[PDB]
Amino acid sequence: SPTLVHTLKVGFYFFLWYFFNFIFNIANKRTLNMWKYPWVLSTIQLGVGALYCTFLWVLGLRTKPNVSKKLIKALIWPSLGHTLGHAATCMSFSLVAISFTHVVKSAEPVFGAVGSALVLGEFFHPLTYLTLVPIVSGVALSAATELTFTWTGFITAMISNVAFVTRNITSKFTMVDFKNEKTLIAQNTYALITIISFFMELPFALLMEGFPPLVSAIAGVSKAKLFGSIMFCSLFYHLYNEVSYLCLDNVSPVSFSIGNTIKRVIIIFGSILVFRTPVTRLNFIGSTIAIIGTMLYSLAKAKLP
Amino acid sequence: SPTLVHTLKVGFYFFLWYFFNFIFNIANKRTLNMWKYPWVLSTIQLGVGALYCTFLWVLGLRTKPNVSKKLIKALIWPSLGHTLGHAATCMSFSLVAISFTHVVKSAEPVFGAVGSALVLGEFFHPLTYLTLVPIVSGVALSAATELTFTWTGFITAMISNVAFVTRNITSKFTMVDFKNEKTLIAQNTYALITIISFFMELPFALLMEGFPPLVSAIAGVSKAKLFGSIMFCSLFYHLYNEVSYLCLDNVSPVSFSIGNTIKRVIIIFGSILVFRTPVTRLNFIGSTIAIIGTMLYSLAKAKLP
Ligand SMILES: CCCCCCCC/C=C\CCCCCCCC(=O)OC[C@H](O)CO
Ligand SMILES: CCCCCCCC/C=C\CCCCCCCC(=O)OC[C@H](O)CO
Repeated sequence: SPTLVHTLKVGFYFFLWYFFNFIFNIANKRTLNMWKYPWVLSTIQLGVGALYCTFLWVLGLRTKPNVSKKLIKALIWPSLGHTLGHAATCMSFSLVAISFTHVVKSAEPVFGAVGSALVLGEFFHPLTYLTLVPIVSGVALSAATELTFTWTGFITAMISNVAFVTRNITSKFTMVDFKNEKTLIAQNTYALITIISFFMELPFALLMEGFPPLVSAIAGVSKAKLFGSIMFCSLFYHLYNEVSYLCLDNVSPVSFSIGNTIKRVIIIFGSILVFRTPVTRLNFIGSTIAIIGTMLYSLAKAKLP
Repeated sequence: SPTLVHTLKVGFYFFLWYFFNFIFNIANKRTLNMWKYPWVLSTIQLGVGALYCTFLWVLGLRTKPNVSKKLIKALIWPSLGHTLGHAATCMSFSLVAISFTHVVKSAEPVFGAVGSALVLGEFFHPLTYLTLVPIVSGVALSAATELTFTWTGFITAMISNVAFVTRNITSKFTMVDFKNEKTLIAQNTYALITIISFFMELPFALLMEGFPPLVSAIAGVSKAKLFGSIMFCSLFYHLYNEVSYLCLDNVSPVSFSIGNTIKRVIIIFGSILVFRTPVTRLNFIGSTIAIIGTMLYSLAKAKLP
């Protein structure tokens, strides 16, 4: 029984991750619909999370990390990957239906397995190449039938697969190396990442968008409602990422990506219902085949030498 | 020397393979321009090779093979792969510029390594997945900028990668298992394949297209000139494939496919010049990156366990 309640405790982290992430995705897309500034919005989301984390430390509500030069050095690559994936995915969100962005990002486990096997010196059974056929075909069919398709929206989402996988792998290194450091709990690892990532993205966001005026592109929406929407999705952006690092603490980076693909089925189903996204038969079939393929790919990589 | 004279003789076979195949590709596309019946034309090409081989046997110009029940059984899957790839590529030739057909088929060595590793039980180094990025990106960019792109022309060419790789691997097994059968020289192996393949394709060609009228769609071409064009490309279709089986007899199925990609660079350059194919900057760049990635894939696969 205790082993089962532990898995139920870990599974509950996954639920919270999915639950916060769905609330975030809906509110984030609604923010972008009336305030199309992906660079500044994504930077604000990191800043809100950075501020939230410092207050927890200041108030003594969260253990303060034993910060060292060795730890900051070991978090640069996790923060580089987080910043790039965050800015790329927000750009994708701003250009296409977010259901499509998540279809592209559903192939994350393949990038995760390749990067992890590269680092671990593992080899791939040839049958994993066979499972690439439905993955590549499914994404290609999904993109070719996606009504909101743009090349930049597709490529930024694909780039985020690479950035987040490096983040997850390098973050997993650090969490294992500092496993004895009782103060570096999972939330503190992500807390330091969102602080570093904020200053990493801030100069770029100011360069390409400056200071956008707080004006809704949807007529009739007050500035108070727009500001509230920015803060709301910024809060849940941080909460889902923070809880996800508890999940990352408990699984391998590849299992974390498999957990992300399961998350994305939920986000895709939820977002197309909330936004009444038009979906043709071929688009349904392409996206479903792509996601079946990445699961079969993970199944093949796991069950073969 | 004795190994060197052999590699020079083999190198001369590769030259005839490339030379005959270029003459074939030009004439074949000119015939399809006048007479757009890929099923019947591809079936005729197998039959002319069948007839050419039987005349060599009847006139005592080539040793007759001792055909046995076991040999025929061993040549069914080679003939299935040959028939399918032949009909698929000819269909592709008739729908798009043949330079684009060969760009898609330039990824053949990837299909070759996978199928070869599937049978041999080898595993793939993680770096080979990284080389897939320029391959997928280059083929996608090429397809997205190809003036003559059709989905059918792209898919039939991609399917031919699977069929021909199946043909090469199963043919290589047959040639190895029957190496001690002195009458089964490389040309006799392909001769039997083109006979079986002809009768495999013949019923489908009649069902698909019936008996096409021998009338040129291009003005000023008599029936005799159209007939002569059909025989001409049929002769060099057989000559390039027959000489290619001497190459296959002396190299691995993967090395054969790598030799095919080198051939396709020559065919692409020559066909765009002969046909004055419009090629934009992005299209040349995509096609070059796709073929560069295939050679990098082959390098990573060969240079890493
Ligand atoms: C293992 C990881 C797999 C992930 C890799 C998946 C493979 C994606 C390949 C090609 C998609 C890009 C081609 C896009 C398909 C056609 C869509 C399109 O370009 O449509 C025209 C557009 O509407 C006009 O702007
Ligand atoms: C080993 C790897 C083998 C190579 C794997 C290659 C994967 C390429 C993926 C998709 C190509 C097709 C998608 C791009 C098609 C966009 C062009 C397009 O659809 O344009 C509309 C057309 O003009 C009107 O029919």
